[PDB]
Amino acid sequence: SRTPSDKPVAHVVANPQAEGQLQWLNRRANALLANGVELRDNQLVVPSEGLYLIYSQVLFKGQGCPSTHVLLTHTISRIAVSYQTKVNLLSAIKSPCQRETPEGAEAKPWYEPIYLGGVFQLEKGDRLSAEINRPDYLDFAESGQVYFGIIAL
Amino acid sequence: RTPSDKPVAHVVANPQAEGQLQWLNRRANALLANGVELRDNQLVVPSEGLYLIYSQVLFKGQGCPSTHVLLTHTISRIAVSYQTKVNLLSAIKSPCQRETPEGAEAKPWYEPIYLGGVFQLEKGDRLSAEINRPDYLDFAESGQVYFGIIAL
Amino acid sequence: SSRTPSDKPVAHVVANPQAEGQLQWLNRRANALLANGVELRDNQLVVPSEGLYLIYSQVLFKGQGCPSTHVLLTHTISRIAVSYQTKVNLLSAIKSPCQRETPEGAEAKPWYEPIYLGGVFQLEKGDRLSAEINRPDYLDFAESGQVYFGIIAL
Amino acid sequence: RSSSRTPSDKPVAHVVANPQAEGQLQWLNRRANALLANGVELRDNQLVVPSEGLYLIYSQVLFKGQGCPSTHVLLTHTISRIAVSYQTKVNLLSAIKSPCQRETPEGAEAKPWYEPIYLGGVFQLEKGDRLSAEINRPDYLDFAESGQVYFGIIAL
Amino acid sequence: SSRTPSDKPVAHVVANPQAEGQLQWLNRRANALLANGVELRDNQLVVPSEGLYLIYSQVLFKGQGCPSTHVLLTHTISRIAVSYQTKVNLLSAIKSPCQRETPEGAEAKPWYEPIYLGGVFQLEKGDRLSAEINRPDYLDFAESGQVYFGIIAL
Amino acid sequence: PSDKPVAHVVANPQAEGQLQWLNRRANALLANGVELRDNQLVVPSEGLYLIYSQVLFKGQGCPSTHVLLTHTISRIAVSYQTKVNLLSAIKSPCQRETPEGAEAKPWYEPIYLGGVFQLEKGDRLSAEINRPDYLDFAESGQVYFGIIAL
Amino acid sequence: ARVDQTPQTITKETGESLTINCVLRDSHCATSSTYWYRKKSGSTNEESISKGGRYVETVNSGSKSFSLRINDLTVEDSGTYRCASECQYGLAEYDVYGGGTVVTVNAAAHHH
Amino acid sequence: ARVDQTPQTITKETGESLTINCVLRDSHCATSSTYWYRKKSGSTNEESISKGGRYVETVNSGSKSFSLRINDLTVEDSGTYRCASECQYGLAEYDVYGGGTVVTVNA
Amino acid sequence: ARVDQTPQTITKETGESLTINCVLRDSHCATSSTYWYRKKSGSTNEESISKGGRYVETVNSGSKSFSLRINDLTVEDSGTYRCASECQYGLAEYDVYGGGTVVTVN
Amino acid sequence: ARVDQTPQTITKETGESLTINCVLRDSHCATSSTYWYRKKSGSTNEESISKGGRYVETVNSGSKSFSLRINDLTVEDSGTYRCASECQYGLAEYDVYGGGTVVTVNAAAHHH
Amino acid sequence: ARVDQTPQTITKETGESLTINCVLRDSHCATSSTYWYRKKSGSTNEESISKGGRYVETVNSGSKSFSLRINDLTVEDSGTYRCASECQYGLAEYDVYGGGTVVTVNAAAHHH
Ligand SMILES: [Cl-]
Repeated sequence: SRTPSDKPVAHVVANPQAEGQLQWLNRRANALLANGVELRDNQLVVPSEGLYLIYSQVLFKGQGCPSTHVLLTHTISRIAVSYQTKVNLLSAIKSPCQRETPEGAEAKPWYEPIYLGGVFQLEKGDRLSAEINRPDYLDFAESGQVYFGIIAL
Repeated sequence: RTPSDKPVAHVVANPQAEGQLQWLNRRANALLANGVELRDNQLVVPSEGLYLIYSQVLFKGQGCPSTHVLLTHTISRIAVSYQTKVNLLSAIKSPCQRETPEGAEAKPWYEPIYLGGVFQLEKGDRLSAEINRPDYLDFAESGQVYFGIIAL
Repeated sequence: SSRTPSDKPVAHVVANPQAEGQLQWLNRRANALLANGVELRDNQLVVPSEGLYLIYSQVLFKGQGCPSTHVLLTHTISRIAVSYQTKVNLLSAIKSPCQRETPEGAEAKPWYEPIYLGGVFQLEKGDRLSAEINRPDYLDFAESGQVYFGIIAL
Repeated sequence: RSSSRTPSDKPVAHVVANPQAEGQLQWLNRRANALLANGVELRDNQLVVPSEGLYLIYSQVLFKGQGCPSTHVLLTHTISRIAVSYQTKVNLLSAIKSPCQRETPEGAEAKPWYEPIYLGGVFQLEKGDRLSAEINRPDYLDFAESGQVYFGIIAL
Repeated sequence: SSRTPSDKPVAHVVANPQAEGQLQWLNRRANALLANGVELRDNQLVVPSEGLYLIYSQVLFKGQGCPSTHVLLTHTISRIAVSYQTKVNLLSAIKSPCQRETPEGAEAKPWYEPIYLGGVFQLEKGDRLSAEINRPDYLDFAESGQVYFGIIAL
Repeated sequence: PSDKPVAHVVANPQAEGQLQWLNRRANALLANGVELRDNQLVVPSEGLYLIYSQVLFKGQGCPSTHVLLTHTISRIAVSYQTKVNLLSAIKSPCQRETPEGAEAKPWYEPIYLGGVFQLEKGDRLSAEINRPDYLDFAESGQVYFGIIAL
Repeated sequence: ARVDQTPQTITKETGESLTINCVLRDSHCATSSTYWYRKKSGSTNEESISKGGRYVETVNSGSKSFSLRINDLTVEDSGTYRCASECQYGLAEYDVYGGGTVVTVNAAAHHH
Repeated sequence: ARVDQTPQTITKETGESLTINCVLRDSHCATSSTYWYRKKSGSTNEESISKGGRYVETVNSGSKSFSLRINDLTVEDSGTYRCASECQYGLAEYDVYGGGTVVTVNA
Repeated sequence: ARVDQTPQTITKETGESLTINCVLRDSHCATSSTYWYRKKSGSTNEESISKGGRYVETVNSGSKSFSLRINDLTVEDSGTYRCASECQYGLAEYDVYGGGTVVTVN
Repeated sequence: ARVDQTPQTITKETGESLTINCVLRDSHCATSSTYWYRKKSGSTNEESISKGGRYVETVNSGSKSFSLRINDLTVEDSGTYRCASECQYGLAEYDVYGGGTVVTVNAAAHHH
Repeated sequence: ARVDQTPQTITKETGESLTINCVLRDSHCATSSTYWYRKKSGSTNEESISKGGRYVETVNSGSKSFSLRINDLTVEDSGTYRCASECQYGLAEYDVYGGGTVVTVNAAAHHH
């Protein structure tokens, strides 16, 4: 360690060895978590009140979606000390299969990424969480395909 | 209790805005302070410096017609130095590959677009986040469509 | 005219429109920046000083018809550091633009796919960042700010 | 303290330029003596035809500048159509005008030039066609008074 | 004698050529119309029924040489309504025929500049439309249908 | 199924120094009885029509004296078989200052005419200009001509 | 759930008095900058209810709840009533809303 | 015309009450859909004045007039206040505005 | 871009076969009323290419594309070839063209 | 439209002088560092035209316009010509371009 | 004539802001040594306007013109205002002047 550098910061990436779950990690190469940011239950805990930049990306992969009725979601939520209800700050939905379902052929690997980012005023003790409804379609194979992070502006 | 900061803005789509994109600031988890004004659906930069501009839109439709809709989303800039609307960020997305479902109707599709970048803005510059088809907006749930700038 | 000085390492490079089958990054164009020490060498950004940076890039893919079998669109920002001289992926995304529908006696139709990547990272002096795509033949830089790549020292 | 029992018609629109739109051409409909009714919708500064049929398209713009410091300035005004059958911008009506033919106000100034441009024609439009009236130099617009810049269609 | 009936409020009036320096609207000339209720009062058209109308007018200005630099020719169609008793412009145009010049050493330079106006509007009963110009001393109503003004109920 | 006679003809761009009207072009109409005979539109039914035409003039310099650009829509009727002007306009493009041994300055001047008239069966309308050497048919919809029975 | 309007469905008689209570759950909103809005049955216009006379408002800042007692009820007072509050913390300023429907019946006016 | 603000320039002291009157001249605009907007002196953030508390709105349908009483004037209640109305006749629907400046001096 | 002729400039050898493809983008144009025209190098007169024998035309209505394969190539064939189609929707009847030049050496 | 090259298509004969004019619309670009590029018909080289002799460059800062007069025109001077200018405000430095093509025919050389 | 003041006579009201512009005609005078002078109505001494606060000075180097915007107008700022500039070529040093008069009217006059 040479130069100090500061601000609450976090850039966590999904655990590749979790398969059917999205577990956030910080001890893996180009990942960061320092200066007060806590990771409790896959939740980032704000250490100080101020303006933050919140972002997250998720990559979905399925092997030839046979079901027209497929819905993929990705949302970053906030539970604050002032108002103790989970509300979505950033949200996105994506329909991966436009009915087109493989009939007389073989599998069709589809990939769908979703990216979210925004600036918010957060308070001390706020709990941020990035979650998806289909954690069985997670593709954490490669490296920077799924992540979640904040930086104090 | 905690002191303010720097020019910032995070505006959200109006949920009760019938088929149109009106940006709002006086709603939960939204900001517009430290000089940034929202004029006629436009953000006005109050001071010279480097800003980070971003916006997301969620498009939803209840079926794939034959028209072949093209979804566009661009953040453009009108500067005091060059009084022409020029695009800073843009993206295009075609939602329908389907050969118009003739028996399996409805089937709601969802398509998002996210834009973000760093730019140098001048005093009085007007940024505008716009889309070509404001009739496919999904401003139903919170924070699905938004637009913001922050002075870095 | 002159108002405020401004500072910190920043870069926002945009693809060259007069380039064919290539993603060549340019800095000497209207709303593009490359100042405060950031160097653009071999289609690569060279970090001039250690700190926390914000990295982002967008790519727009377009084709006028659906091709055969499955084509995969890739977009990754990589980093080769002085500390570890091997290129590792910081951000990645894959996207399938053509879902079956291999045109066999049917009309072609232009598809568009954007891909965006962004995150905060700690970079050192002399690190070489590069944003690249696997199929530079589907690039749609026919309009402005549709493909770009940038960093800013926070 | 009055009464009204007035009827209606067929797709029509007559929109007027925004006066408080700094150096830009924003089309408005919620202003006196302006129309946008019977299905014609205004999206992204574009009119969307609500039904297929025979239409009359017209538009005027007024250009004003406060001096001629360039014998090489071009003012153009075009009504273009991007159609559902052919998703390409094609010109329906166009006109070009050179506002400054002289050798620039080299001595005294305050010579405001005014040059108007008018377009009109009948066309066959389909449902979902998007019509757009545009100019090349939106910095010379004279929207100071009323009914100086306008754009409209009417279903014949 | 007459032939097929035809209807709708209609008007196409032409300037009086024998009026020297003024704009008098006439209907008793070959290709001019004024029928089905449209009244021309004090050089003003009175709408006979509520509905949508098409308004148009052309004025041709001619001068023999340019005297003033600050010469502005205007042409407007105005409306004073029963609901709002103030004359407001529906269509307007301004034109400067002379860019400085002011011929000192020359032999007179006759200029011709026309102005055309048109639009569709909703009019009420008793509204008065009026076509007016600021300088009726430059009117060129010589050869033919060079100056005219009309409405038609669409 | 749209009735009422209509016509909207546009100039031929590959026509050497002449104003030839075309109807089998992208955004052009000639239907419900209006025929284009000898470069003239023939009205098929008696009634009220809206007549319009625009011409765009372009030149690469101001030659000697003044050029008068005229644009006129004429009507020759079965009742009175002489060509008479329904709409006319004149414009002088050159404000003197002929190029004094220097370089050119391309001028553009368009002219538009429009109005409502009563036409009878067999009337022949023609939109015409005096200098077909200044026609700018380079782009589309810069010179056109049409009627519609309202 | 960010202000809680309690009386959802009410059916009262002409000549009565309904009191509607709203409770703040966001600790940044104040009971001082409160507003009330009604939407009369059959119309799509949200009108601004006035502070005075027949519409009396009782506020208690301790529990962060405010109420609105309405007297002399007729049959034209059937509509959707919402409550509002002005919140302010850091650089943030926002407002909150609720929801609730009213139905009023009549007394028939017995004729001898 | 098109709505007429009567008190054009007023100058009152902190702690008082000014009334602004607007009169309809268009018989298609209604005294029912009236709106108010304020612009604080030296700032172009024209906001929508809310009807309640210090801002009371009186409507009289007979004379086609609406007014806006402002109570407890402060030194920050100095600006430019405009009124608005929604008009609708046949196929046309539009809105109209006025103009008039307020300056409050503090004691 | 209403009809899209694909092989813009081709340079072939005597005795081969060039295929020129045109795809309709105006959904009002029909693959049934297709025409071909040639401009022989040095002459400025167009002519109607005949469908038969050495000029074979393949049309596919599904893909809205038609092509013209010319076999047994000689040196008198160097010229600019255009394709055409007759479109008809409502009250409109028009035609569309393209462009593409061929050079054959011996 | 960030500098506007005005004579788009010009057609001169061997032995002439064509003027190409560009006017700046970006208030950040300066008339001091101007460059010209010509691309000879059929090749994609866009070599840089030099300021001197047959290529005379006239600059006027008042109207923010520059031109490039080419005299003694031959048939080897036919190509697409672009103008350029160097812009710089805060941390940004860029350049701007235009467009315009020339076609030159000969004089037929009447042989006695 | 060297130096041309554009606003000759102005009559603004108390509480407003006037800008007076001057244009240089001699190519020996510089927009760098510009000065402004006011002469209060009723007195003879011409005072030197200090650029700061209410007196802001703008410059445009392309056309060699400078202006002077005066904000927060009072009624005691009525007078004859002149602009000045310092010219210097070879063995010569001189200055140039203009002219332009101001009348500012006040308020009250509440006609009862
Ligand atoms: Cl009536």
